[PDB]
Parts: sequence; structure tokens; C-alpha cells
Amino acid sequence: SMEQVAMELRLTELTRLLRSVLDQLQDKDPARIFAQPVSLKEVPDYLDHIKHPMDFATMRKRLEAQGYKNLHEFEEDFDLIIDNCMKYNARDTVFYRAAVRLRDQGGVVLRQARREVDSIG
Repeated sequence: SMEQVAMELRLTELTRLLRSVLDQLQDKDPARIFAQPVSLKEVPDYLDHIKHPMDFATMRKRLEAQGYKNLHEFEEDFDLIIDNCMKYNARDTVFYRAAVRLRDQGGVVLRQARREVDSIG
């Protein structure tokens, strides 16, 4: 149907906008702390602590499959990256501190993404 095609074009354009957002958030992690999944070889107990692991590579895979239907779903995954880290790691660690900085810097990016999503529809 033509309606299905138009809905698919909207998803495509949302995917384009979320790719630019993703790139801008990942720039706020210059140490690459959040780039890849926590390795279960290296942290064997991780899934006893963290029930829904997340990282920027995992988000990129979902994005490229057009697997975010709206900005809320994308933000949920980003918040998992931050929130997971701040539970597993203590305050005095480079990991926790990286997460705080990513959260604070990323909030600015996401505030304008939300206006763009609503604006363009």
C-alpha cells in the first residue's frame, strides 16, 4: 500500500536523525568506555548484576536495522548505558565518572533531538 510506504519513509527519516544523535552522543565518550558490550569473559559475574546490558555498538546494530520506532525507545537504550555503569561501578571510578559526564553532555543533545522529532513529525 502507499500508506505502508509512507510509514516506512517516516521510519527511514527517523533512523537518519537518530544516527546523527547517536554520533553526537558517542563523541561525548572519547575514552570509548561505552563503545562495546561488557565482556563476560573479562567480567564473568556481570549478568548477575546487570539484567539488561547496553552499549553503543549494540545500539548501532539496532538502529541500522531500523529497530527504533520512536525517540523514547532510543533514549531508553542510552539511559541503560549510563544507569548500568552507575550501578556496577562505584563513585570513585573512572567508569562511573565517564557515565556522569556522558549523561550531562548527552542531555543537551537529546533536548534538541526531541524538539526536532516533534517539529518534523
